[PDB]
Amino acid sequence: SSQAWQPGVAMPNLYKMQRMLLEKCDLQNYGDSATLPKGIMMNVAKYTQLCQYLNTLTLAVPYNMRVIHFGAGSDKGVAPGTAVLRQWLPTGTLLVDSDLNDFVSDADSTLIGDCATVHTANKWDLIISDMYDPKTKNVTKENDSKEGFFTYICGFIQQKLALGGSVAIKITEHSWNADLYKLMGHFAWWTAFVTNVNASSSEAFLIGCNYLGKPREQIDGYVMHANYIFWRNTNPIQLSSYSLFDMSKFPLKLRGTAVMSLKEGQINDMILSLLSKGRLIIRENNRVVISSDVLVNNENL
Amino acid sequence: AFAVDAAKAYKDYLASGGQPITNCVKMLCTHTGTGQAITVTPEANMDQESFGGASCCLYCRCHIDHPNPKGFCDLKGKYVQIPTTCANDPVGFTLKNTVCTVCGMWKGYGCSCDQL
Ligand SMILES: CC(C)C[C@H](N)C(=O)N1C[C@@H](O)C[C@@](C)(O)[C@H](n2cnc3c2c(=O)n(C)c(=O)n3C)C1
Ligand SMILES: C[S@@+](CC[C@H](N)C(=O)[O-])C[C@H]1O[C@@H](n2cnc3c(N)ncnc32)[C@H](O)[C@@H]1O
Ligand SMILES: [Cl-]
Ligand SMILES: [Zn+2]
Ligand SMILES: [Zn+2]
Repeated sequence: SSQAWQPGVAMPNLYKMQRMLLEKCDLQNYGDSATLPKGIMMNVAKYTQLCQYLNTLTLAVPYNMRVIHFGAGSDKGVAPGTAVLRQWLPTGTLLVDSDLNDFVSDADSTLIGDCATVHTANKWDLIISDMYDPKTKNVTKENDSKEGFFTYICGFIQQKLALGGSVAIKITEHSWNADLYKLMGHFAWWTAFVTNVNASSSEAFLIGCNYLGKPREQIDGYVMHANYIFWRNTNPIQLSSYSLFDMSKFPLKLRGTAVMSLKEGQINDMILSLLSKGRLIIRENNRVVISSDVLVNNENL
Repeated sequence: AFAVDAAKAYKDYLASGGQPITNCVKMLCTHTGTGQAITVTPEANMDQESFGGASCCLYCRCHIDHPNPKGFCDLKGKYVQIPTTCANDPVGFTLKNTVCTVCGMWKGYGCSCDQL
């Protein structure tokens, strides 16, 4: 009932426990649109409801937090989601974004190119991805687990996400990956979150909350995407823009979460408990350095 | 002694009847903020809209050098408050107007240092 006054709807746990088979996604309100406040872009609204939803989780929020945002360019050459993330994150939060095509951003640093050209040696406290190739929307061919940028994203998490860090990765019915679902079980908690403003879309954000570096539970990613579609197909979500009008509690609470540098041996059950509760980040606190690989070629003959 | 003057070009295009730059990124906010011109988080008051700063910067948006000799952008990574009556052309507004160094309001759209 009251879902319309939420920022959105998370996949209920009972649907996560099922063992459904993959069906085509058929949403009754497909095509319908939410009524946005005057002059507000869909992507600002969408990122705002996502951040409102994240305010209800146990995100680690250290001093000198580090956030990286993939797929942040739009078809208009600006970065609306990045602007929302920066409004949300505490002032001074290091924010890096990237996209395949050139765009103008409020991020502290921006890297243009395929995400695989992106390297950093630093770990990150929060990874956000809106990468999406709309060609993977073909309803005339089987809906298989997809690779491409999702393969980079799986590796970036295992390699570059600090312990206790969190992620939100955009998926759709056809833009999805089985290993990323599997990786969700390497966090203390996970969900698929549908924003109320885009509830007519099969989009969701796969949210992993407080990364533990290891499987906590075993997830078959093929089965779970089927469970997600099953949830969507049987639980129509009413399009709502209601949460966008109340911004008074929007800023991410600066928790001063502690940062420690530890080895794989020093990760005991006490540590893991604190990770799981959003009270600990494990990574170095060195300087942040990023780079973009550049292919060099001379076409003159 | 040649450099392109982008500010004049935009001003002249607007006077020729040109359509203002679009897709400035309007933020959701409380509209109970301080009203100051350029801030680290949206600070729109009741008669203002807040925008992502980069998207309202002529130099950012045109892929050209900033007038600063260091090239630093005063808008990128911040939020600019535009009077609601001028929000159809935020880039125009930021170009033409100047922020009070003292109180932090737009001269002529908030600043009252010059009173009493
Ligand atoms: C006119 C409006 C835009 C839609 C309106 N509801 C409708 O008329 N439809 C006609 C139906 O017979 C075919 C069906 C089931 O495919 C449509 N549909 C439902 N959910 C969908 C789709 C879809 O087409 N695609 C590509 C998706 O991704 N999703 C998630 C709905
Ligand atoms: C749904 S949009 C992103 C809109 C953006 N976040 C905003 O706030 O408006 C899709 C984006 O994902 C990017 N993308 C798709 N595949 C990519 C890849 N392999 N590497 C980097 N970016 C990719 C596209 O360039 C494209 O702009
Ligand atoms: Cl332009
Ligand atoms: Zn600029
Ligand atoms: Zn003044």
